[PDB]
Amino acid sequence: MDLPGPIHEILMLFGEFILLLGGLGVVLLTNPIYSAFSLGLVLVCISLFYFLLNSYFVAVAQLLIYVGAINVLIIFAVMFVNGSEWSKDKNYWTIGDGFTSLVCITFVFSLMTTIPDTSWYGILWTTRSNQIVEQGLINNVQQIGIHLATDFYLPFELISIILLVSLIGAITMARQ
Amino acid sequence: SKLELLKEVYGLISILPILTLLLGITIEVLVIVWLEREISASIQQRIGPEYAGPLGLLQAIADGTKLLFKEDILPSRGDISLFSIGPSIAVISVLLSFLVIPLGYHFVLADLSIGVFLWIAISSIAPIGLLMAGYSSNNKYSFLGGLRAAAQSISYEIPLTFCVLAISLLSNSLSTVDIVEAQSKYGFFGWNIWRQPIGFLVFLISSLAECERLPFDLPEAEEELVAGYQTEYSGIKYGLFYLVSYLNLLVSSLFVTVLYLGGWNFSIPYISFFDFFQMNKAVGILEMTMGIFITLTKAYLFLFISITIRWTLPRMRMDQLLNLGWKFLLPISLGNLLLTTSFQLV
Amino acid sequence: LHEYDIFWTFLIIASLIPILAFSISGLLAPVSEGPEKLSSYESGIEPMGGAWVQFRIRYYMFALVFVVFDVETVFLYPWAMSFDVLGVSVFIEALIFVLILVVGLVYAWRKGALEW
Amino acid sequence: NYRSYVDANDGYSYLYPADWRDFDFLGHDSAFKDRNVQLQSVRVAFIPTQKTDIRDLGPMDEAIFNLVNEVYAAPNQIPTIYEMQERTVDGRNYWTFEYDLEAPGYGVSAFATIAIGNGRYYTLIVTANERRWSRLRNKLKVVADSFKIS
Amino acid sequence: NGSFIFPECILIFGLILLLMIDSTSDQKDRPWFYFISSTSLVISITALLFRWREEPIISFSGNFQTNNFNEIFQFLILLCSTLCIPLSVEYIECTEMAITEFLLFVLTATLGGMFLCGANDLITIFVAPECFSLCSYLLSGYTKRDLRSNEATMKYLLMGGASSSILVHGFSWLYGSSGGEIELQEIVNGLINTQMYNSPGISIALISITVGLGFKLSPAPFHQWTPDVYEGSPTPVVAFLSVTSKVAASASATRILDIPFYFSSNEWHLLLEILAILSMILGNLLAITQTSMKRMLAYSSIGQIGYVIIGIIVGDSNDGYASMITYMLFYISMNLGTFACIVLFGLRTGTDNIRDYAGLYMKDPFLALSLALCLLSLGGLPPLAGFFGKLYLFWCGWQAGLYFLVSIGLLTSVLSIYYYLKIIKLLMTGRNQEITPYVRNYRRSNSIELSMTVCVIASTIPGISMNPILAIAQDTLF
Amino acid sequence: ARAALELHRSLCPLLVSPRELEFLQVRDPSFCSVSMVVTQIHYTARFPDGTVFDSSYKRGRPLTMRIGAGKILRGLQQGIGGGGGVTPMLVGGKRKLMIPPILAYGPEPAGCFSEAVFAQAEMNFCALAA
Amino acid sequence: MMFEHVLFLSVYLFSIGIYGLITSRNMVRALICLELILNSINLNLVTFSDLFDSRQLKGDIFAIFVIALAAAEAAIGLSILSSIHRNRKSTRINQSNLLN
Amino acid sequence: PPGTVPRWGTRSYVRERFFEPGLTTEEAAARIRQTAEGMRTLRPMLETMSWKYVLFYVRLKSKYLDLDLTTAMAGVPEPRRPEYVLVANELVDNMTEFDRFVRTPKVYESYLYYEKTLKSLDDVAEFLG
Repeated sequence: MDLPGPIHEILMLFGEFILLLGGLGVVLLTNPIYSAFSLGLVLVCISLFYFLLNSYFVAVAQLLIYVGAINVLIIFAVMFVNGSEWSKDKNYWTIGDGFTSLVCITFVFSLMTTIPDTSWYGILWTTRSNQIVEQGLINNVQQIGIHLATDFYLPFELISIILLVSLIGAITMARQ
Repeated sequence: SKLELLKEVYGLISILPILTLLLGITIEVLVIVWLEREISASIQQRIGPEYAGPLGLLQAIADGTKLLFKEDILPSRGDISLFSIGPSIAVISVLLSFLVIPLGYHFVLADLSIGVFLWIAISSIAPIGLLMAGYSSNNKYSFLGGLRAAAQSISYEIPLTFCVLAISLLSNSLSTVDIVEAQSKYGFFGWNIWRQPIGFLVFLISSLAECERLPFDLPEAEEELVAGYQTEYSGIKYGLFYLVSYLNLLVSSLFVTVLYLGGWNFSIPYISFFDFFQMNKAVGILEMTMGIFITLTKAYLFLFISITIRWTLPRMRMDQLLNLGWKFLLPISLGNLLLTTSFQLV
Repeated sequence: LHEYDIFWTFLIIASLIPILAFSISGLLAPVSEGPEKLSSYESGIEPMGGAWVQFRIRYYMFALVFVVFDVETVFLYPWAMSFDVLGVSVFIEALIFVLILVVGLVYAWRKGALEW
Repeated sequence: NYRSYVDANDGYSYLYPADWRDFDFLGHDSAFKDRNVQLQSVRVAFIPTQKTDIRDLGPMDEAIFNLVNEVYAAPNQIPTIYEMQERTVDGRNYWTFEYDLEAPGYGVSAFATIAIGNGRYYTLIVTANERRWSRLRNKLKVVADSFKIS
Repeated sequence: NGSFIFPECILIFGLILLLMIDSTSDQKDRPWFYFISSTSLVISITALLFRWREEPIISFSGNFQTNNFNEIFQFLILLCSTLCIPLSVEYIECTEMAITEFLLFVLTATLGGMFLCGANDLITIFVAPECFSLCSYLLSGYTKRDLRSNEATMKYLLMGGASSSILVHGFSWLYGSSGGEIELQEIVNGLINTQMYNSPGISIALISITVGLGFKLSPAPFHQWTPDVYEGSPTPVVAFLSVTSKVAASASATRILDIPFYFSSNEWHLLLEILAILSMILGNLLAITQTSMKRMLAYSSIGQIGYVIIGIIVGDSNDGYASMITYMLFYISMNLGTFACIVLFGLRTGTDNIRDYAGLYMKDPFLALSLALCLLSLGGLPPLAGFFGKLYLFWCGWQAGLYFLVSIGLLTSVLSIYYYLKIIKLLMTGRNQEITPYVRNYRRSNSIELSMTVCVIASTIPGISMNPILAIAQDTLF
Repeated sequence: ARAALELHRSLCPLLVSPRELEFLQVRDPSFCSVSMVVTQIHYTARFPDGTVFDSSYKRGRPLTMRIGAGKILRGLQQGIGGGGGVTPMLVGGKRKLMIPPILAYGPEPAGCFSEAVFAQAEMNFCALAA
Repeated sequence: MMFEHVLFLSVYLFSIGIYGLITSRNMVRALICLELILNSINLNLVTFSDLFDSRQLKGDIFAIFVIALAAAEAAIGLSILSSIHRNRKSTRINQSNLLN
Repeated sequence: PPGTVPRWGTRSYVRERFFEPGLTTEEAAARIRQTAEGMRTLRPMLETMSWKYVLFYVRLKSKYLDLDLTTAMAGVPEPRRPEYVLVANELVDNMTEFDRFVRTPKVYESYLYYEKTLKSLDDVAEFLG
């Protein structure tokens, strides 16, 4: 499987520009429900990023377990925080806004200059046997299907009790 | 030379079949609303939408065109920031599901080995749009009117999943075409609805509330406040909501028949329709139209069953609906899988 | 799993559909309705004001138990696909998996969580 | 076993037993697969390779091993080559052989065949899951015992 | 199909039984499960007794671990839980809270900690810290009607989410740069056939891992979350955390930093040092000014004492790990003793602040003595155990060249003597008109007594009987 | 980055025997073979003529890899686990290799803002198991 | 620019995810930003498991586990939010420093 | 047998071609000849269906040989060089079709061009030097 052609980078840039505005809406808007809806938009436009790259399961699942359950749960939660419409006008809060918008940008600069010095397209040639197998005849719901249970046995056996404990704790806490 | 791209300017995609599907689904929406307005209000009543020509064959698109103008109002509290954004998610959640739905022998739009999984994933995006729409305004009768439906919808996808999986484990696939492949063996013995009727019951009862049936229990009783979160939505907005409702109904019927029944299989196995004559000449258009034929009728049967059930039970209140969806359907929809595990153990 | 180009074209077309319909409605529409237009309907009282209408106490438990019990399915799907491909070990593994959450559901049932 | 399809590609003409929902896997021009189980029967793929009859690619037991262990394999597998046989039905010198690819869990099997006639080295294959490979082996060999060209 | 999880399969069995009994039984549980859980714990300890003197055999498809050194910590966490449960039974008993799911939470957290001690998988060593952290925001807030127990859930959940985030981002950077690899042993291969090792990148995936590690065991620059939570949560879970969290984190850190980081030694040996030199300073100064007992314990016994453990991880040529094992074995006891004494006195009176421990020597002298012993041991005085702990930690660590870490350690130990002797002085007094009417009404007087008395003599005897412990701790190669 | 310093000897071998794919050479076979499992070797890699760019001795424990599943240079996996026409190396064995540039990284380097391996190189090894 | 332009957006989200975390005032916004950071790391993870490691997927499984644990944490945090809003009748985060 | 010359890899394809501007004649003559012995290594990876590298490598080597072939050919013998331009058409249409027959993975056409794509590239570089 593969992609159409030079239409690729078009959708890439489009989704990137959508996701940037989505994140800015998540972090800027004061009305929390608008923030949650913009978060849902961010997550669907990142599910589309997952789907563009030929990884299908980790896209559709991510769309089902987040753009579904988690967002409606958060919407239900925002029905418990009262009092909105705080101050505004260019870092509404204290100087902590400026201090953050400084340190975060330093973090950016660091990682964003570390990355464009590693030849990723050269780190792909040195591994020409990893993605050269495909097991002989497999599709990409059986790859995960088997390789989840043939060697990832212990964490799969583990996650269930984590889920159960989280359920029990959530019910015991939320209930008065 | 080949400066940027020779054959890759725009000539790799055609938008003919997609528009054909659009025309077909719109026509089928007209057919199903005609079915409703001519059978539901005609059991012991007068005829349905007469005077719109011979019969209401033009009445449906007439209501569509009327709703088209209807001066969309856009109330003050809440605006285009979320108002126009609301029904878009609703309509797309069911429109995109038409991808993996087949219609006949080699008429699928995309193989998409994660097909039914994609359908289940896209079925659980509507509640987001419903909550958004119901909250796009400010007053009540839309906030709680949408909250009720968005909440009760969440209480049913789990039986949907534990009935779709009890068929995926039988067909050993996730693409509809392979599902109907594993079902065209014995004509109608091999049909999964007989092999797993306990799952079909759960799927059918869940499908009702999953496509908002019923959203209001009575022709006089409202959709639990004054209306189902579509009060201020006057023109094309209520039109799109009417659409998305009918389309959820359609997709549910098509999926239950393509899963538990032979998709485009006759009552005699689908391959057997060729061998007993020793030769075929022009079976192409015959099999195409007969795949549209033998499939759409099976879903029509469920359309009619739902239409009848509409006038036989008082749809429960959302004090009993949650109880039924949680403490009744979940245990049996788990037990059928627990059974079919050892059943498919061989 | 060969060509999702039809999927992408259907995505862009069906995403243009709603904005196309909205714009078509807007073109041939009335530039009118400068009336009150600040109150929604089925409230002939011309009412206004109010908040704290939540009742989240009940539905929040339903939302939580659903969010927790959902993760079962996206783990079962890779198992539900790989039953015959692999042997019968995955059968016992997934049985342990599902039985854990069956016990969890039994607990949520006994202690009052799923209520009116 | 029962059906006999040239598959109209002007080349091969081989057999396939039963219903065989007729997938399109990646080896183009033909494929066939069962319903209940996975990892099923014939697929065939073409290549251009302008050499002559297969006997030119080297000795049988060595040219067979340089691809049953380097191409039809994966670094996360162990291959095992069983019996191998020439055919010479029209001087094409086919190479039919049955091998196994054991994996962490899979353990698939195969009855590969090869030709070199005017179609330049296009090959066949069959397979089934190991838990049931024993009960239908002789049903699949007659499948491989069909490959001729035109 | 494997017995290397049976030490944890027994724990899972006990977990399922504890969950079942509340579903089926009516009211016969309160003193019943109180020992039924101890049965599961002691049976798991007996199961781990078998695998003494075993092979480095690799796990299920090579997933978590099975060697000698890892088995030591696997048993040590069980020891902590066995000593801790009797404390966290009666405390929550005298709060009218449901007790079943509390013991369930403690058991599941112990299970996560036990699995973490191995986990050479890069994914198991990610889920297991969550299996240990997801069962931590519950306990650390499991008194809902209180107010402080909510602050020590907000400023614990936010922090433990951010830190695990940073850690997993470092893991993703490593998985990327490593040409694609998870198995902990098989990284220095894969980071070579992909020649991107000596390049920037790895230098980032080292810091983004070390920071997430530090937060879990709280050295100075990231200690911020510890002093608050330890005051806001109930004292038994404070003790449980302050023992098993540190044990599990220090068991995971040495393996995650020694196996896949051969080359970067000279660039993380320094790094950890910068933490230690701060951890044993900022965790002591504040400890002086404290007036609450739990918060002072957070500062001293954790903010600092997580210093000299690390004080050899940097200076380790496999001749030191024995000293880390010995110091951990000393610290567990010399910390659980004082926590048992604090739980007992707090329950018997109803106060936490220091100014109420006056006169306690006259009312009940046994408890005052068994608390003074553990406190002095924490101080590190010659005949006790903490002295020999710190000693063998320095003697191997001065024997490894580095000098500007042992001197600071001794100096901050001298400094730490202050508040220990302060509370000790507050014990011994007889000025009747000074003691508040808290110790004045103290009806002096099973489980907590047994735990406190069998945990305090292990804070005096092993410091003099460390010969077999030392002979045992030398066989660690990991 | 690029080459750095080191120092060692080589224990001069006999003449290499190419065996039609690579350059093989044996120094000392001692104890026993190794299956498709984790191994632990000590290497010292050269350039074609003289230069040395890495050596397991330049770190602590000699690195540990997988001999039997493709996770390493095809040349090595052919010359350590035993390739077609070559006997595998024993537990305490010791061999010397000259890797042709087809069984190696091939005709493209591994860049890090400066290729750490000369583009289209063919290197040498002195591999001693342990 | 597939393999290169996406990673250039990982940081450009991760950073934001931290900032909204720090400057957050209400609990639900802090939880939203936490989820956002986890999704950032998820995205930074998946692409690595598509360029290489296609024989045995080692990233997609890890992505699945990350999403599962994210859902669990988002459940537990909101559950705690219920109890705090029960105790005090407002969830202003930065106005509770009685533990210092 | 000493070391070699890296010769401008070194970047992340956003530093190169976007931010480190430089390309001299007879230097593109290195990239052109390099993608000939370069693209002649996918034959084993076309034997086994590794449909995920036969796209990335082709995209990269193309977007590299879609600018050099426009710079290098300006610097060949300019008196007589219509053929050195009557080859770029072939050497960039054969590859433009190669990129088609890998998107929807075929085998016959993919391999029938994976020979008639390198057979040409040995002639574009031929007119250079």
